[PDB]
Amino acid sequence: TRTSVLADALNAINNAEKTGKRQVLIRPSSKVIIKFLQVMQKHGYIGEFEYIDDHRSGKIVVQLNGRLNKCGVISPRFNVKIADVEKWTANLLPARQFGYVILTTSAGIMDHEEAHRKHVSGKILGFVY
Amino acid sequence: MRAKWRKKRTRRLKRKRRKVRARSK
Amino acid sequence: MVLVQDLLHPTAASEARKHKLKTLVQSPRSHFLDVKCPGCLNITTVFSHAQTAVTCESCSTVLCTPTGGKAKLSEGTSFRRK
Amino acid sequence: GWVPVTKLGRLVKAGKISSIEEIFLHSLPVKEFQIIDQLLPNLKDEVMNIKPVQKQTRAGQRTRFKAVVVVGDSNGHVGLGIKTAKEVAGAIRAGIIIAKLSVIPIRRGYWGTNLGQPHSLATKTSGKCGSVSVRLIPAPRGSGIVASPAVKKLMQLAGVEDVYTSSTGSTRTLENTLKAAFVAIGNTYGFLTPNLWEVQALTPSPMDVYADYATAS
Amino acid sequence: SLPSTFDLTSEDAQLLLAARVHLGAKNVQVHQEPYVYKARPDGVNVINVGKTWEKIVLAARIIAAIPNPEDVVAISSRTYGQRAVLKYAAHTGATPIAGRFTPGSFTNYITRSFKEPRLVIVTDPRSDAQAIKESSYVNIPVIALTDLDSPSEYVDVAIPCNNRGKHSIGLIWYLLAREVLRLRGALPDRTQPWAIMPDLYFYRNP
Amino acid sequence: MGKGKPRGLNSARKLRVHRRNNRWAETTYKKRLLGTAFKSSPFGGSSHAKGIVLEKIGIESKQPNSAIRKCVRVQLIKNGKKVTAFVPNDGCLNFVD
Amino acid sequence: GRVRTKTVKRASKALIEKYYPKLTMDFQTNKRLCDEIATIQSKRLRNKIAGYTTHLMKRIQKGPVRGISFKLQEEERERKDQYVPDVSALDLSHSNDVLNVDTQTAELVNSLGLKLPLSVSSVSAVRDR
Amino acid sequence: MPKKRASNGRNKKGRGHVKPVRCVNCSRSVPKDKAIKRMAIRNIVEAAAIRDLSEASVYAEYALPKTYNKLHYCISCAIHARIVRVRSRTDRRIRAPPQR
Amino acid sequence: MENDKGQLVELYVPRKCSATNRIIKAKDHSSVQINIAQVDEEGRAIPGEYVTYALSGYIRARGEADDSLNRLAQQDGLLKNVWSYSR
RNA sequence: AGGGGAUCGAAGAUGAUCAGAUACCGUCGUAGUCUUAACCAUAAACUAUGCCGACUAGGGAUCGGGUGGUGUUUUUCUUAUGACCCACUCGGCACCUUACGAGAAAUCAAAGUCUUUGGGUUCUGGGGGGAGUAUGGUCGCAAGGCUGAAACUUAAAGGAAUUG
Ligand SMILES: [Mg+2]
Ligand SMILES: [Mg+2]
Ligand SMILES: [Mg+2]
Ligand SMILES: [Mg+2]
Ligand SMILES: [Mg+2]
Ligand SMILES: [Mg+2]
Ligand SMILES: [Mg+2]
Ligand SMILES: [Mg+2]
Ligand SMILES: [Mg+2]
Ligand SMILES: [Mg+2]
Ligand SMILES: [Zn+2]
Ligand SMILES: [Zn+2]
Repeated sequence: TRTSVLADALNAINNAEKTGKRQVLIRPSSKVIIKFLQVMQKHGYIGEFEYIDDHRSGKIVVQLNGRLNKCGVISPRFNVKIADVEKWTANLLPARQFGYVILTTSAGIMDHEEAHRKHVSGKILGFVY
Repeated sequence: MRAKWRKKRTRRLKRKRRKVRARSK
Repeated sequence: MVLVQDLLHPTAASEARKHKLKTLVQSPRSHFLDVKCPGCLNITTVFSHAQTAVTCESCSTVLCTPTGGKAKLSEGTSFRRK
Repeated sequence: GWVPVTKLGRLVKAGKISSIEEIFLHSLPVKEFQIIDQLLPNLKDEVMNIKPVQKQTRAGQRTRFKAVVVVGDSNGHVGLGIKTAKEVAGAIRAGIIIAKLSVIPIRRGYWGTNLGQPHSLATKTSGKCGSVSVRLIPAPRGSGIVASPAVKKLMQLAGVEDVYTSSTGSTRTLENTLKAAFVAIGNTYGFLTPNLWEVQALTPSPMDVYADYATAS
Repeated sequence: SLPSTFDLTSEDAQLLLAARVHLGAKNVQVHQEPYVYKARPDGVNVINVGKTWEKIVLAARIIAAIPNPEDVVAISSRTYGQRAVLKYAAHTGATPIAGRFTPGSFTNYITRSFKEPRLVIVTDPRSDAQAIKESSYVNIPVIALTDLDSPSEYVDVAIPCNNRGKHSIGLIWYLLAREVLRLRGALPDRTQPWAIMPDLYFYRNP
Repeated sequence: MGKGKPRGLNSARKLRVHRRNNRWAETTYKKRLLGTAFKSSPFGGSSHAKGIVLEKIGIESKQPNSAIRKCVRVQLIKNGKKVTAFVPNDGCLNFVD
Repeated sequence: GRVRTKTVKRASKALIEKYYPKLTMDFQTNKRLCDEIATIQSKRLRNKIAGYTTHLMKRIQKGPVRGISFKLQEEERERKDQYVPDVSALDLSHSNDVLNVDTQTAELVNSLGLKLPLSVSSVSAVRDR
Repeated sequence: MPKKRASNGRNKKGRGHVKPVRCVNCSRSVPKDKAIKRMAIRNIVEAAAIRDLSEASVYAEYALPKTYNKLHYCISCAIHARIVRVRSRTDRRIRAPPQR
Repeated sequence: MENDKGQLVELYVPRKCSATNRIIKAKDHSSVQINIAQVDEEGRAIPGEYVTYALSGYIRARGEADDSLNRLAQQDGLLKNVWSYSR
């Protein structure tokens, strides 16, 4: 089966961005996807993206910016206990300096810097660097 | 020696071993 | 199809070419052909892929032999589009 | 004893390329050797290992010597030459010469917070040569280079003050571990950041600008 | 941006169309590669002309952009272009290579025929290929006269063209030289068929 | 690829049972879990063993080198097992007696 | 087994390169011309050089040759490349009618151009290969 | 030992385990795929007749037929003489029918 | 990148490919600078003025350097009718 | 356990050869082979490539489905089927080039999207041997299978490629 759509989508992104396609298509297209992408937009790893409504399921067209390096997804959505964020981001992203860890939470879908300001953690989805 | 025969070798060795332990019920 | 395609607006050639499923929107490419039999002056809305030996409204004229894809319209018959 | 072939050779003799960045800026194919000595005076020049390496013959064998040479400074440029010549000295010579062609700069970063001059890597990089991954993996200040002796000496000549490594795979084959730690170094300017997001103008190269001064009459 | 002047003269189209530049490439058709305006039935592809000549100007614009002209190494191996390249050599003084390239001519700073281009021109990336694949080792563009069958690996500014050969090769070189001269040179006007001649290029009776 | 092993947020058991039952091919772990040290290994899983020199042997060594090694068959006290101990240094089985 | 050596063929190649003039077909002349210019130690070698030079001259009469195209041989094209036997007419004019163009080409001409000369062919696609 | 070939036995691809053919010379059972299936279209009469036969014969033009031995060879059997001919690593990629 | 208060550390601030935005490295022997001369009215190619376009080695070796340079030119006004939005 | 047994044909006889050779070859030729009713349950049962899932590159072909061509020919006048050509398409089976991607490499468009490490799942392996043995189950008419040890032993066993 097609399991984690988010992953299965971000995989296409990661393939697209690897070759230098200026865009990608993403079949299934969720809230999470869009709130994940929305996050990439707010930092700037991603251009426009255009959610098609198949009178049906979803479908997205992303515009890549040549800025994504990796559009990570961590797989069993591990629960994170606020301090353990530091151990995830340390182990996933290059450097204390720059990068983001896209985590769903009580607050919605933040990145790990926004989630530290708020003082609210939860599950992880993926990351970007 | 050739491994198929080294297999066949230890097949007889078992079938002799079966007669030995069967001689004491 | 390399690097930059602007994938929201394909050329209609591609849409017509690609699978009826494998486009931006799954739109079927079948129609409800309004067939007229030689007998009665009345028009049956024959779906082009019937799957059935399609009779008329009452008289047993037999309109369309259901083949695999589109049905072969039985004998010298006439039809409107959709 | 100079006399250059290659536009760029003549061009550096004229003194219109300053040193060195411009070469890298326009990825200029530095096939000649003299160039890098002229521009970079502080190239030292350290032989890692020298295996004997023998071809087998109708009778006996052919002992060549693959001398591995990390060339560098503490500025932020490093070289890696391997050369197999039958005489050993000549091999180190030709190794040093090759290492000064392959010479390559290193994005040196922080650690975390800028404060003082950078002397770790920016990011976690990796190399992969044969079956060695060198990963490294920027330190915090003063923690030291933490490395296989081979990787360390490469990272002394870089001027990376502090970095953790995860030299992984058969790191005992040194040619490869260096080639790995060379590529992981190469990767740096090559990995993007949000500090590059800001777009540049794309300058004209010295070749395009100083056309007349390059080439023969 | 543009002058809105160069829209291809009605005669020059007739010149291109005379050489069958757009009645070529055939069945075989690479997927890069949008220089088709329609395809004629059975063993034919029809090349979009406007796309060619905008690039023939673009190429020239780049060829002009190198200040030192004795530098743009044109190359040809496959015989039908050999003479045309040497004509392009004569008008715009830019050392080229007819026939055999010699590998290690852009690389390998010892060879007798060591060039060092700051632009390369090629007729058949099927054949001259080597020189193209070589040029990648030393950071040079590669203007090429690609048909819609040939590979454009390590190629920038691929002029669409018919490479059955014979006429179309020499014609398209001549239209380059033309627009390289018009873009900085003697000729100040797009008009006047002038002389020169297209037939100066072309393949000869051996 | 999924990479063999399970990845569920509720897998755990199919990890923790798998790693119990692969470990068993780790020869470090097997000796520790099965008490080869205690049940075998002449010394009782112990640094040392006092044992009475039953005889001074000369053991002709394996190949490349060639030397009779001057050893001692022992009888380990505690277990009553018999082993063969080497005697290091020039002669010194002379000192062993 | 008279195949002339490298030095023979190397010199004689470099001899005719620098001195196409001062080489009259016949041997004894070219022999004395060789001992003048190039500084041969031997007698036989010098005679053997002269022997190849001649064979190069005698080929030169029957057209040019590969590896032997220096200055005068370049010019002995070259005129012909410059002033070609062709062309009368243009050539590549609309000599017979006004171009037998195809339907697809006529349609292409109409899109880009406005009014050009045409002679619409039938476009017989044809059976078999 | 890695793969010499990608095909190996060749026809067999998408096809469990096909039937075999006894070879000609050795009578060595080989799959009808691994088989080296040469065609020997030989004349019924050898070239150095043929005149002699047609001289003594009744009729003109004649049947003069050709026997159609579709041979097979057990690769080994084939190598020992026949079309096989041990090619170079790079040359082994070529499927082109030889000569012609 | 920026130490203390600006003071831009780290030289070699790189050519980023015009097509991909991907970085062109110091040893991208494959990278390029296409320079294109500016046009003026009635002939004239304006000596010493270029619209520069770097290409990455990636797009160049694939073959996607062709159409990316078109689209690059097309957007930046050196062409018409060449690169299409849809295909 | 039945039926049949043509030829080959484990066993055997037997004719040569070689220092010898119950080994090829030679000649014959029960068991089988073939089949039917039971079992057995393993094979280089090998694509030595688990299954599903997505996405990355072109080339041309290749076939089983399906579209369009005032295309060509069939010719019984328009034909209409058929059969191609050409372009593109869902499904299948495999090649070419560069690899910028993988890979120890051979190679691989999957064995890619992996130290820039996380789509889902099942299984297997942890130096070589000892050993697929000992034992104990368990299954089998049995052969044997499945399951599966250590003590002891040893510095290599491999793999791929390079030159000889
Ligand atoms: Mg011995
Ligand atoms: Mg082997
Ligand atoms: Mg073998
Ligand atoms: Mg094996
Ligand atoms: Mg199948
Ligand atoms: Mg099978
Ligand atoms: Mg016998
Ligand atoms: Mg098995
Ligand atoms: Mg198996
Ligand atoms: Mg073991
Ligand atoms: Zn009715
Ligand atoms: Zn045989």
